[PDB]
Amino acid sequence: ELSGEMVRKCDPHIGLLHRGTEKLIEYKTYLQALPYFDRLDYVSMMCNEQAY
Amino acid sequence: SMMKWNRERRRLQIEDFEARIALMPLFQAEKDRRVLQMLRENLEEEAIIMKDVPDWKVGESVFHTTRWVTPMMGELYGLRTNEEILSATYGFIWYT
Amino acid sequence: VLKAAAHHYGAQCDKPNKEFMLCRWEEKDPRRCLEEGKLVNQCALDFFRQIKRHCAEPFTEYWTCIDYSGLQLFRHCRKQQAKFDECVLDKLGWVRPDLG
Amino acid sequence: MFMINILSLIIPILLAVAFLTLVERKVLGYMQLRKGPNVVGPYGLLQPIADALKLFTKEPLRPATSSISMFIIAPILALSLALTMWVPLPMPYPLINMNLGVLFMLAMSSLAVYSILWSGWASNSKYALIGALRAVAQTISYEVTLAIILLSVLLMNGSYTLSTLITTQEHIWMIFTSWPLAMMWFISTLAETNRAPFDLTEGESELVSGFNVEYAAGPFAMFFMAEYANIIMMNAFTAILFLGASHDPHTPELYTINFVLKTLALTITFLWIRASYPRFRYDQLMHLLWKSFLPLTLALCMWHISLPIMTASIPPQS
Amino acid sequence: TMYIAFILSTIFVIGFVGFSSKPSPIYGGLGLIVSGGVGCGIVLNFGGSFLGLMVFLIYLGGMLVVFGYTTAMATEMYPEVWVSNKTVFGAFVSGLMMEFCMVYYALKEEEVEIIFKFNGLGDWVIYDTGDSGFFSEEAMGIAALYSYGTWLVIVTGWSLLIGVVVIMEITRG
Amino acid sequence: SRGEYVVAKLDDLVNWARRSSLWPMTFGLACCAVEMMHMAAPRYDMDRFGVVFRASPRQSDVMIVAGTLTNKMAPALRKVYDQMPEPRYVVSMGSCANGGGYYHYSYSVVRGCDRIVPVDIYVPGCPPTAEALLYGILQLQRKIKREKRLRIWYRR
Amino acid sequence: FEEREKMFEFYERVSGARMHAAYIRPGGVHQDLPLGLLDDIYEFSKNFSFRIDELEEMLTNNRIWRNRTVDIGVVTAEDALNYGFSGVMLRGSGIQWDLRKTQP
Amino acid sequence: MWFEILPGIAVMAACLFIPGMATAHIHKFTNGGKEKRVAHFSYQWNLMERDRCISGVNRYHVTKGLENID
Amino acid sequence: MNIMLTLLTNVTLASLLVLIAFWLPQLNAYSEKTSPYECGFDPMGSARLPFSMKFFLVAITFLLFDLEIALLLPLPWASQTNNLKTMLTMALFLLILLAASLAYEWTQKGLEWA
Amino acid sequence: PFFDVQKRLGLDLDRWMTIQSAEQPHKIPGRCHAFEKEWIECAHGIGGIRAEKECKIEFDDFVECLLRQKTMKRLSAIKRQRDKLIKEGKYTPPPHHLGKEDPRP
Amino acid sequence: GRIASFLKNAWAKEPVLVASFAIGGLAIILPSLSPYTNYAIRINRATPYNYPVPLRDDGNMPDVPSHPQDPQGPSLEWLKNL
Amino acid sequence: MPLVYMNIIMAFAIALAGLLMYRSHLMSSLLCLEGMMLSLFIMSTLIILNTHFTLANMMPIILLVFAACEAALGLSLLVMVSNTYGTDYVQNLNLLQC
Ligand code: SF4
Repeated sequence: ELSGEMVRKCDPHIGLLHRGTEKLIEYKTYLQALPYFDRLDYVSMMCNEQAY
Repeated sequence: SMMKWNRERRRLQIEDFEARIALMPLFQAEKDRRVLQMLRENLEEEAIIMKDVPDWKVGESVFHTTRWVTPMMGELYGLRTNEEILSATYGFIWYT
Repeated sequence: VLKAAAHHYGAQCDKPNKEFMLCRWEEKDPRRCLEEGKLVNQCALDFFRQIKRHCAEPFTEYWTCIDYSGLQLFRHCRKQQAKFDECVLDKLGWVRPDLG
Repeated sequence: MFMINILSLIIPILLAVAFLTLVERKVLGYMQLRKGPNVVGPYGLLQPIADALKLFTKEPLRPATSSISMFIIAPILALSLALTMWVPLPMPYPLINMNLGVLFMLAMSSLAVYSILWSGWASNSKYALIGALRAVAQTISYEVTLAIILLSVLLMNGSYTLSTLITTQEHIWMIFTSWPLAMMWFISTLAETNRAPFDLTEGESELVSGFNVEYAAGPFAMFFMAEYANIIMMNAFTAILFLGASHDPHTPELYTINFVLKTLALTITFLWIRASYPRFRYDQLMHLLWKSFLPLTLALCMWHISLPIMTASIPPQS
Repeated sequence: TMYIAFILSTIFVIGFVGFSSKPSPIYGGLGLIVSGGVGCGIVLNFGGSFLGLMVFLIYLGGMLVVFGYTTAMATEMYPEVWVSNKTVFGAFVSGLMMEFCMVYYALKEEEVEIIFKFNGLGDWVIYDTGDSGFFSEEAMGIAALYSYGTWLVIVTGWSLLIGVVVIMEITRG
Repeated sequence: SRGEYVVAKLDDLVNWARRSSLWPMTFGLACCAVEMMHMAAPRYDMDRFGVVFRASPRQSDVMIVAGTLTNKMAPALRKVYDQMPEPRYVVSMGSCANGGGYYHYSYSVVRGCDRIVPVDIYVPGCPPTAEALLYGILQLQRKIKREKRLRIWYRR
Repeated sequence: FEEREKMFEFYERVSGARMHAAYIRPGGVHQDLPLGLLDDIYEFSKNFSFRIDELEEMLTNNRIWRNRTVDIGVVTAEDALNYGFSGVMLRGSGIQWDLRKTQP
Repeated sequence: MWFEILPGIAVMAACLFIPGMATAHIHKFTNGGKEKRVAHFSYQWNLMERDRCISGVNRYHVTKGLENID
Repeated sequence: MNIMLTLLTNVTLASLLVLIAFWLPQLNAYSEKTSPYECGFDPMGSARLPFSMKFFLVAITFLLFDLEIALLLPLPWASQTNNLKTMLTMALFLLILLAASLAYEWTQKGLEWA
Repeated sequence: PFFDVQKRLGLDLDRWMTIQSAEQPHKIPGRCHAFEKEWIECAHGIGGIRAEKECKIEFDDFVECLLRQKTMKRLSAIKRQRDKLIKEGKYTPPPHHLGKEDPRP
Repeated sequence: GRIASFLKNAWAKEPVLVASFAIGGLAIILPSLSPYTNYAIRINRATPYNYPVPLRDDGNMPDVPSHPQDPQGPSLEWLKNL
Repeated sequence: MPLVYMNIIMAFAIALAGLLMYRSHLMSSLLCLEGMMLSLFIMSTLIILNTHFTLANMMPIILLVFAACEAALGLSLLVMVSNTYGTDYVQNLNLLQC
């Protein structure tokens, strides 16, 4: 919501990239779920692997 | 540097103005002779053009004073060709 | 051509030109100074006649240079000006008027 | 013969704009460790032609919410004025010699703004309206400073005649006399053409495409051509005003070349600035132009009024 | 081309009708733009280069701030054009008809007296045959503002400063 | 005939301009958009081929679907595609945009952008390398080079 | 991004993928480092410092960049913790917390 | 490398050099091989008009020298 | 009349470019394509709704500043007078008043937005 | 209430632009300087009531100079009669009026 | 004391305004304290924009120069050496 | 008088009629005011140039200055009405009667 160019309200609408990773992981083994974390933060991949 | 150059330019402008002043009397003489000749030609052609019209005095002054009044553009080039009228009117303004 | 010889023309034809200007600026009527206007042209023609007889070629070089520039500047033809002044100072004895 | 002169001042300018697009792309690339267009033609020399043919063979779309008349008039005004602001430029001889060519340039720029305004307004889109309002704010910020700086630097010229600028700088560039005004004028020209650190009307990273977001194919090409033609023309104005060039009346080519090279250098610096700085916020643009330039422009206007009188160096009127 | 000034004046009247019919202020803006440019053309044709360029420049800058406001205050969900409302179109057509009638009456009938006496001859006639010399008489007269018109300068400057003050006082709530 | 030769030469001129000045829109959805940025990186330099990343869809010629096309995103992708003035092309980058990729059996993933927009070139990979995307774009230029649009018109 | 390209082939030379290496797996990594990889990483990291300094030359002291970033999006320390911020979003407000130091 | 930008700069240089040269050459062609005379002020325009009449051919560029007198 | 010729040529060239742009390419138009652009989603409100100016005072004062710039333009010719003292005093007076108006607007927080 | 403070204190605030016959920069005369001078010198000190009727010839000449209404009427009559004569072929414009003779310098 | 602190603070926080007031201040004071302002006035008077209309000689004008270039009258020799 | 004078006077009359005949917005009334000011400028300029009233060539500039001063006054009043009522409609100015 902009009053001129001043931001009165900022409402982030997300889910346009919601691919259901957490649900898809439940149907795959622990090894098969590892590549899913590479795609979570696709700018920092190997860090996501380390956390998993 | 700009001070020196501007002073020199002022001297050059003064010299050009002096040249214009020297040339001015001849131009004034030519201008007055040309204006008088054009007025005479207009009067002569008017004497023929409006001879039939009743009560039309030819060359009648429009002012009460018996003094020289510089003629307007329409009083000099009134019956000249359109090209000459356009020149003498808008030539300096339209020349770029 | 007039601008090239203007400085010498003003000095030599001063007397008849000034009389005509005084007439025009006192009569305030062009028809009362035609005779003085005629004497301006006669003296102007006589001024150029002397140039043609003593400084023909150097003067022709001078005004051709001036004619080239669109502003008809005097500072782009000082070399030709000196040639014209030198001949005129010798053959005719005229001296160009100073500044102002 | 005058029509031939008009064509020889318009068509070469359009070709220069077309190749300036390529020059900008290649300069940005080589300043970004890249290579500009290099496949289409030798060294990319055929890229502008491909771009033009693509744009003019591309389908133009007329927005459903757009006011057609203004939407079509805006691009025409932009290009026509961009091509007209070259008419009075002295290189070395101006096509049209005006006693007040400078004020003519100012008026022509002021009118060109309405192209962005109407294009934005008529586009009938939120981003286009934002772009138009940003253009309004931009012209509010620079116009006064632009005029004041131009007046101050022309106070040593003696008149608004553009041709006289060549004579005034016959011994020395006028930038050696007004380099603070030169810097401020350069920044004002950057802001005016909606250019580097002042690309707010278009705002690629903030407004998608700004006022021309709803323009496609031909009209978009016309706006781009008008923008780059204004860039080259303003850089030419900067060249003649401050970076004076020698003019031998018998060999005008000498001036023409020197002039062209200086204008090319200024355009290259425009691209250089485009690929070196982040974009301003137009609030900050207006604050800068109103609170750092304008006071200084007024002070330097006082100084350049007083200086010729106090030094007996008033330039000739004619 | 001997009636360029008359054509420009007719376009002046056309633009005045255009922004007098009251379309959307946006369209009134371009109406005033056309009128100002054509008036600059007329003044240029009469020898007023500086004056004509001055009206052109000022109104060009002034109508810009008006446009800014038209999009901020006078913004109608459906902005109206000269062919959008029968009232606006009626005013536009009436103005055009009035202008055309007066032009026809003035041209075909040489001497026309509506309120003043107008002569049908070209405007070139009234021009003077004098020589200004190495002068731009309009420019010199205008520049005489700082030498002759010191009082005018003082009053105008004071009015402009007081105008700034008045604007700030008005737009403060 | 002379008519076919002129049309064929005109068709080549039209095709050459379109294929050599392709303007993709800045439209990236997921992991594949990062590798798309590396095609514009100095090493590969898509701008070198005339491929310039315009922002507005109305000033673009190619839509490179780079990333997963979720159900929530599908109407947005179609409208942005529809606002592209013809001739427009779609290049599907990555297995996510090709047939759903890793998320093919997902409740909120469209099984390929082909179900939403017609696709001209399919670039395989997860993510395809910056050369693979560049190969697909250069393949698109060849596909445009084989477009006899005017030549068919002369024979309609 | 040219340096980002050089690091991408470090991913590719050790896993076979430029971005999604799937290299770090539960229990260690997938494959040992190929011979000569450590030397090439050293060569990259040797000259990468200048790249950062070139980046700072264009942004750190640029008055335009500072105008666009200084006093923009100010987050208080208390709000950052309550709103769940982490990483730079915490340490940018003065909060001294790094999960590599406190919980290595 | 960086000199690869030079061809485009040279093409633009030629395209910007054409206008100036063309204007100068056209001015010389239409003014008898001389610079086109400027008429910034009415005095210069009056000089131009007198020169046109003096020429007799209704062209100001052709100038009559001392040969015309007498 | 030469300036009129130049203006006519430029306008005709621009309009011819518009004509070629709108009549050379193959046109295929439908409702979705010509819809307003709002970054892929449908706009909420009309673009012809009021758009508040946070710098309105700046514009209203830019009016008077443009007036003062119009007043200052005749200065190059004004320096050619014999009354240089009076001319200089009046020019500096106008510039001082312009600076004073700017200062008053600045100190009273007029140049600030919102 | 015309409080004539200018005539009292001797100041000249606006009397320098009231007429075109006053001093002007570089002595650029007005187009009707002579007529206005005659009208002003005629009607100086005699009062407005007398000036309206007595110095009426001077004022009429001044107005004619300013607007040229009667001169334009005469020129229009001449033009109309010339056009009517040309339509009937009773007149032939002279060569110097037809652009056939070189105008004097 | 206070002036030095104010000026140092002024040029440390708002250096733009410090220069503008200094430049503006000089433009008002320097012209009065100059020997060339009178020369600037004389140059403007010297330039002959309009014709020097002659006056009728009554015989009692000793200094008025009835001549082309004889010594009487004003001289621009000062401008030549400027 | 020349026909250009007639056209300019007619333009002034049309602008005056427009200003006197409001429709909805206060912006259009200010437009008619500016149009009348422009017409007066053109009239005065033509009169001064035609009669070679050199010293009076500064009059149109002063007229323009006070014209845009009145325009700024109008713009400020316009913003206050919009701030107080939401629209610049001339019908909102209704509290003061008779
Ligand atoms: S194809 Fe692979 S890398 Fe590309 S967006 Fe889909 S999951 Fe990410």
